[PDB]
Amino acid sequence: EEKKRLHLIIADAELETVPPEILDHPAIVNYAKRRKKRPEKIILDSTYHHAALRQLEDGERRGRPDIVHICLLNALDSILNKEDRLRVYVHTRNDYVIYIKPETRLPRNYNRFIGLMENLFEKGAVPEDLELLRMEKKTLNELIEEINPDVVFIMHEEGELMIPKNFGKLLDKFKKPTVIVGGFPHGDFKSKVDGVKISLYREPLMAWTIVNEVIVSYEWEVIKKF
Amino acid sequence: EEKKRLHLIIADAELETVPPEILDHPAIVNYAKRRKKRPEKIILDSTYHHAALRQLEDGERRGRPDIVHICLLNALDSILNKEDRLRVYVHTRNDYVIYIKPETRLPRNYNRFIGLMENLFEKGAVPEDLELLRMEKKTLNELIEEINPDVVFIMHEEGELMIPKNFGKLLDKFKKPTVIVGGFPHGDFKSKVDGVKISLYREPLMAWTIVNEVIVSYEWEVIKKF
Ligand SMILES: CSC[C@H]1O[C@@H](n2cnc3c(N)ncnc32)[C@H](O)[C@@H]1O
Ligand SMILES: CSC[C@H]1O[C@@H](n2cnc3c(N)ncnc32)[C@H](O)[C@@H]1O
Ligand SMILES: [Cl-]
Ligand SMILES: [Cl-]
Repeated sequence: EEKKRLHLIIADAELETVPPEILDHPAIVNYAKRRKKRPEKIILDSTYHHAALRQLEDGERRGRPDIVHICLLNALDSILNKEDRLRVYVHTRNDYVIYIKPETRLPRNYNRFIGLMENLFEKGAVPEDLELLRMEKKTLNELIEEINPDVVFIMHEEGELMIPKNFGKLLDKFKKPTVIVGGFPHGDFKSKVDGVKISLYREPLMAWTIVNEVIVSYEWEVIKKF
Repeated sequence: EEKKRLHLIIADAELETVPPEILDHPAIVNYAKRRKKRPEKIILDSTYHHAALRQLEDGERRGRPDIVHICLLNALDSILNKEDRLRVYVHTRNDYVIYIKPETRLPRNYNRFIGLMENLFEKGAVPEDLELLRMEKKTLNELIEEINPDVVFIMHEEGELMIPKNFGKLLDKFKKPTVIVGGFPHGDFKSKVDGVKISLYREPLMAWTIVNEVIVSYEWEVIKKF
């Protein structure tokens, strides 16, 4: 566990249960009944709940757990992941963190992933024994303190521009590099922490594209048989 | 349109409406009513319809349109895609092909993607004018004939092993390389066509991982500013 590994954090992620402010908003009471589930237990999904986000703070960019799903499928199925060179974390917009054991097999299917997140939020850890997924209250800085990396990079379209190849080379110079990607569809980080801002392209990309650029460029430096 | 572009085909994809053999299987009649939609119009989804696949031919690996969703999000949001160096196609297990205009913005959300596929299957082309998506009856060989590539690679765990970096270099030697990835969760291709079998790793990976390895390795050779 002192070999070189990438520590990847999907941060300020739009992954949360229905906000308390809107639990009795019409579109929420009817979704909830239709699914025969208590509205507070349900994961906010902007696709279904769009008419209830209008007056919510930051409503336009909330309830996007699809971003997390696709980022996690990309990361957990990576060659980098199978070679024991990745640790991945989710930090949510409400300052909770989800820890993920490397061997975790996320549902490929979005609605099963949703099901699984509802369980994780309810019980704090899934499954009961393994705690392959484990959630707790935590800020981004508190998480970074635990990881105790030797460098922190923050992926930002407006940071120092790098060729992805070259960013992979750069990450391979550290022992315990941490890379942070926003889990939100647009705008800026909410959680300002210390680190180097890196752009991989001079237009905005989606989080999972960035996850891929970083993971694949790092594989080719760090996996010795490559 | 005679610059170097990758032509990527997700093939024998498990993307189809409910099979005629099971349209009046219980789990299908009740799903269908619950959604107030005619069962033949609905996309087969093994997550919901698992009890109806038991006796279907190949039932175990059918109704996996999530694989296509995640492969297409990876491909269409790629840097390679934004640089006009990618054309992507879906070939389904029933010998239909979906053509995709580069500028297409797939729903990030799985259930909207499903919605969109139901429309595409019904009308043959979406939206009415743009035909950003367009479907028609076609075998894999018929599709390859149209593309008229100068080389065809078939991604196979048991093919000639290559370092992804090196496979990118290889693809960059051709004008119009075609790469084929299976859109099925396990097993072999159904559609045997002529081409070079390439493994990128000596264990089985998921289609979207392979899509990423290929697309990212090609970007770094073919985009000159990289
Ligand atoms: C708002 S898009 C989601 C996240 O993707 C990352 N991102 C988006 N575009 C780029 C880019 N061009 N370079 C680097 N990171 C990016 C950032 O970490 C952002 O929070
Ligand atoms: C059955 S997994 C889906 C598809 O992924 C591709 N694939 C899976 N594992 C590998 C691998 N190790 N190397 C190359 N292609 C692979 C093949 O094209 C397959 O049809
Ligand atoms: Cl090492
Ligand atoms: Cl060119």
